[PDB]
Amino acid sequence: GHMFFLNLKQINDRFNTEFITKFKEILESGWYILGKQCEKFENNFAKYCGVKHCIGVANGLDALRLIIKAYDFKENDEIIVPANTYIASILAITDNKCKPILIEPDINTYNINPDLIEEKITKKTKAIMVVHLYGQVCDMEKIQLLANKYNLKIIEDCAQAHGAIYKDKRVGNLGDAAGFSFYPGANLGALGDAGCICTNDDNFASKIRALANYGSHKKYENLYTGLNSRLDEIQAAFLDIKLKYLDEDNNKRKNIANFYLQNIKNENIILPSNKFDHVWHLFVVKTKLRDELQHYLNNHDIQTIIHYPIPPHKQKCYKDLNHLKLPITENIHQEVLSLPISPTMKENDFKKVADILNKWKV
Amino acid sequence: HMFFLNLKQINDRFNTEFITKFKEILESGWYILGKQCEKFENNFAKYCGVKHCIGVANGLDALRLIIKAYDFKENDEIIVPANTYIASILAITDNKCKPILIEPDINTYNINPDLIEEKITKKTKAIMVVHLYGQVCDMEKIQLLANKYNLKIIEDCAQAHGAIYKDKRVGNLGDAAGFSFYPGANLGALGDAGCICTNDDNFASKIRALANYGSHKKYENLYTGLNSRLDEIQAAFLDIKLKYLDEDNNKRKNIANFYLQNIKNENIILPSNKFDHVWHLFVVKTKLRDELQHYLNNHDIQTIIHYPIPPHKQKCYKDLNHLKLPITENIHQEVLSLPISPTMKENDFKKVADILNKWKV
Ligand SMILES: Cc1ncc(COP(=O)(O)O)c(/C=N/[C@@H]2[C@@H](O)[C@@H](OP(=O)(O)OP(=O)(O)OC[C@H]3O[C@@H](n4cc(C)c(=O)[nH]c4=O)C[C@@H]3O)O[C@H](C)[C@H]2O)c1O
Ligand SMILES: Cc1ncc(COP(=O)(O)O)c(/C=N/[C@@H]2[C@@H](O)[C@@H](OP(=O)(O)OP(=O)(O)OC[C@H]3O[C@@H](n4cc(C)c(=O)[nH]c4=O)C[C@@H]3O)O[C@H](C)[C@H]2O)c1O
Ligand SMILES: [Cl-]
Ligand code: NA
Repeated sequence: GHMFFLNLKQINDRFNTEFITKFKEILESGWYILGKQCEKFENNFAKYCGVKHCIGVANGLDALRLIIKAYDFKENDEIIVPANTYIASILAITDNKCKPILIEPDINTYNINPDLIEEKITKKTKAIMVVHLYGQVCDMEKIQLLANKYNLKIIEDCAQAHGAIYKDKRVGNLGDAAGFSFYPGANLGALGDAGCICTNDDNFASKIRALANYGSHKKYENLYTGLNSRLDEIQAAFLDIKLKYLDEDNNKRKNIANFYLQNIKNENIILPSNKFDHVWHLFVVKTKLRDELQHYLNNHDIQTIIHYPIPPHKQKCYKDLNHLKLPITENIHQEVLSLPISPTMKENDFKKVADILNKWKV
Repeated sequence: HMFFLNLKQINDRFNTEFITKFKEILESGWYILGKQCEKFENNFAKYCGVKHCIGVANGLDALRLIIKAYDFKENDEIIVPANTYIASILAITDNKCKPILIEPDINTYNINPDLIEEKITKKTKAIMVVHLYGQVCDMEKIQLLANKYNLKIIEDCAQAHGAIYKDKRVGNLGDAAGFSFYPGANLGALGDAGCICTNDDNFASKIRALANYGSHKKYENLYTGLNSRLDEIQAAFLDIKLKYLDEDNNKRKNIANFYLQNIKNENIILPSNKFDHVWHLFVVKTKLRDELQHYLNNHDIQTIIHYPIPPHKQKCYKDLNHLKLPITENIHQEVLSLPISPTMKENDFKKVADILNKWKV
């Protein structure tokens, strides 16, 4: 009777018979890499997102690295990016020897404040990486206009936001290219590492396929210096099984999130009231007594994880960014904690979380 | 047709254990960095006779991460065979190091140790040896050069799982080793897979971190790392098959001996095994290579070339295209790989040799 932050066994148990059937199918095929399962999943995910092309790759960090690589930007080219995202977003930029330009989020969305972007555009700016953090779509309209004004690419980091909708389009189809994680804890999660890239652009999709296959378009030839970043047939099959339920799963997460938003009332806690569509990958509360809170919940047998306690600019791997004054970002990092949420989470369990938080006197 | 490498035949031996372990993983609810990875790494370490194994995502990553971990300066030089698979070279260029390409010995298909020293400079930091097609490289002189010049030895073991040199396995012949477990490798996964082996405690720890976003500890990033991990599922399939690896290699040894004792065609140069050879690939050499591939295909025998375009001649490496590497070039024009796999049937290998003997040009 410890309540786990995210019980993947529970989430995945509904599909066990299907997983096994597809695994046996793959065994029958004797094809485990770049086969029918990958094609099939790609086609179905591209349809889900409303895009022309989907390329399965190895994980969500590789998805962003590849996208950036394929644009073939110059050394020290600038990519604008929220300061409060998960570090992988920044790793993708610096791996490619681009310079990240870190922008404060809006305190009431946790996503990049669009009104703070233009002042930081320079003649070296080549792209804006938006991140739909925690499951909430970014307010894209201003960002798309800005990108057009200054001839910049929009790269969406969709790792946290599978299926969210801005006005008339899905996340994934709000920019020039989109990277997804299908890490097992994602809203659409694999049974292993996995990711993809989405795009409408024919040439970019062909370049990405090559770049993810050693740089080889054609057996024996390497047009580019590429890398090995592929989505295994088995993970593709698992993903495709689960994709048929993703809209349903997300709406169920919405139901749970709305219960929390409506039932948790504590002067010590700021709830993540959404300003745009939110698929609630993470249900993030904010409190001045965050470490006290995590211990309190642990004492009542409720497991929590912080997303996140150290922001990228303050990591030891980025000592050249440590000086940056980003107080909204820093404050968020000091105050946030994520509460358990999943599409299969039991009523007793979410009822318990709300009740226990309401009783909390700090 | 006869397939070049029939992975269904190779993997069928293990279906019931694969499905059992798959179900075990499902029951565990854990798919990344769990007990299956730990177990496989511990066993593969024991198998190579090394202290540490780090499961990573594929053989290129394995090499990229070893070089990344050394923290070489831009344009630092890495000595490497000119005739290896391009991924060996990609690992070096990805790290902004300069590949210094050395001709192989025609009698080994491996880097000629006698051609190394003359290419060492103040910028040389490493030698990447490749144990090509399954044969261990003649390390005696390479180790002496590495000691003399304070160079790292990086082994690319993607084609030579389990090969032996003196008292040691490939993987334990240098500072650090990368392996592929791509499904066609002598130990193959059902998906992309790799590992790194080393004896150095600090380096092993650094590699773990660098392959997990640069994080040693949850929430913290010491290094600007990558995501390159060996899935639980794959680790489990690997560990099931590892118990049969020496047996599988010996089955290859048998087929290669059949070929060697039975193919007698003046148009074909057969491979030799000067040192231990696990025969990942059984590479013949002819001036009429395209002709032979087509002839074999007419006779329902599938073959692949390893390889027909060398790294320096590739479009991606335009700045290398002018390099004069005639031994490597001639090998690329003339080599063809024959079907060999541990489960290959007697009638199939007999047919390959009979058909080669009948090739009359
Ligand atoms: C904005 C953004 N961009 C790019 C990326 C990069 O994508 P990637 O390369 O695919 O990681 C991320 C990754 N983002 C996530 C990141 O948010 C973080 O998430 P986390 O919630 O801290 O992850 P976790 O604690 O490992 O797992 C969450 C829960 O799930 C349980 N679990 C987990 C596993 C693996 C299991 O097998 N069984 C379980 O029961 C344990 C936990 O309760 O770390 C991950 C490793 C990244 O993939 C991102 O947020
Ligand atoms: C020295 C050296 N260093 C680093 C590396 C990099 O390692 P990596 O990143 O793990 O690839 C290699 C890779 N080396 C190999 C390289 O030699 C080459 O091998 P190849 O024999 O041309 O490979 P292939 O034709 O894709 O597969 C071989 C046969 O297996 C059949 N098959 C294959 C698959 C995937 C399947 O699912 N089912 C099948 O039935 C088809 C073919 O008949 O290309 C591969 C992609 C690399 O992993 C190397 O040789
Ligand atoms: Cl004929
Ligand atoms: Na993988």
